[PDB]
Amino acid sequence: IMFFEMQACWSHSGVCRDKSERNCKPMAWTYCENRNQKCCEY
Repeated sequence: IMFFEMQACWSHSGVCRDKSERNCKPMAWTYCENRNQKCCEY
């Protein structure tokens, strides 16, 4: 079941929007480098 660290938002080719981004499409299976940024579609 892994331990965490989804998948580098890049590994799948996505984007990182402010955690409080009112316009961020949750992109499962993937994480970011910024503990404050989110990994969304684009």
